[PDB]
Amino acid sequence: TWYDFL
Amino acid sequence: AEVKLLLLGARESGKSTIVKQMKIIHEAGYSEEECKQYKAVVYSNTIQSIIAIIRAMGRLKIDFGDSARADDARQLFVLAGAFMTAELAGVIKRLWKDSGVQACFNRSREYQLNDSAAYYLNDLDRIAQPNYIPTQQDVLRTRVKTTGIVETHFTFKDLHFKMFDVGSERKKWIHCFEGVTAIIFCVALSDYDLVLAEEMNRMHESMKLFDSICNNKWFTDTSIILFLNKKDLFEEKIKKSPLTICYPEYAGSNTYEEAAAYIQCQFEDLNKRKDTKEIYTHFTCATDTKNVQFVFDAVTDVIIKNNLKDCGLF
Ligand SMILES: Nc1nc2c(ncn2[C@@H]2O[C@H](COP(=O)(O)OP(=O)(O)O)[C@@H](O)[C@H]2O)c(=O)[nH]1
Ligand SMILES: [Mg+2]
Repeated sequence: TWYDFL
Repeated sequence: AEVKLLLLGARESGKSTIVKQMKIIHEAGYSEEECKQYKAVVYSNTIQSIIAIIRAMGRLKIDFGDSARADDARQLFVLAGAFMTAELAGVIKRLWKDSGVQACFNRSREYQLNDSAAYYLNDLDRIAQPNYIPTQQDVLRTRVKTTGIVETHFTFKDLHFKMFDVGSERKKWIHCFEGVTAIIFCVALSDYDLVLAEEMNRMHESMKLFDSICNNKWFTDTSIILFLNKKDLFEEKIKKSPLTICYPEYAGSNTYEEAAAYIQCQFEDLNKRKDTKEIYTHFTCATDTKNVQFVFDAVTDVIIKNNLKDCGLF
């Protein structure tokens, strides 16, 4: 997802 | 001249509701027939709420204030298998008035319930009327599971806004955080006392996200806006639910002004580079159009002032 992406 | 705006935050934080407000404020708004389109959604949100309450009475082991409600409860699920009838309305009205489900309702922190639950149920007589047409507020109150990236355009103060509602991808993330002018991070203030679904309070999960956002190298030149949202639900909630449920080390009193201030710091302190980047915090009610207008107007001014400063104008 876009959280862990960071 | 062009502004890439990003809506980030946990689920049910208010992101998508802000989007509606943008179309309401800086575009046409909502036509008679557009509102009629949400009629099904409203009916849906209403039904799933009362059900969730009734289901919760099974786990929590809560009895009705009248055994006669057991029949109405029965019919609720039965009727759900078929838009709003005159019989289902009474079934729900009778249930919603029962001191039984009302006790379970006031204990909604122990399970998952819609924030707009009371809104619809307390206004059932109006919504249940035949040929009823949703008010603009009714529309704002709806909860729709938005998945994927949702682009939205509008023009305000001579600025072209490209607003994205981030609510599975891979390289699509990369082509999303590219040169983001500003980020609006939404937080549901009222989610502080929500039970431990996982091993981290909903509020603590939100702090986790915000931390990675404003500290990340991606947004060194990005205006970071913090929307401490749902202040209306929070104001009423704080009177009866101690903030220590979320932050146990909280020594302040359970008042709106003091508790809210504390929560603001917990988020603003997650900023590591405090010397370089400032966080623009607003206490909002995403369903309040007059408020969102004021708050967003303020946000725009910040973005303008920062567009100038950079290319050396301010
Ligand atoms: N009372 C109140 N309700 C809100 C507020 N913000 C959002 N809501 C409601 O809570 C739900 C949030 O859904 P939404 O914002 O679309 O989900 P998200 O995009 O994943 O954050 C909606 O049904 C809204 O009606 C607020 O500030 N106050
Ligand atoms: Mg959404």
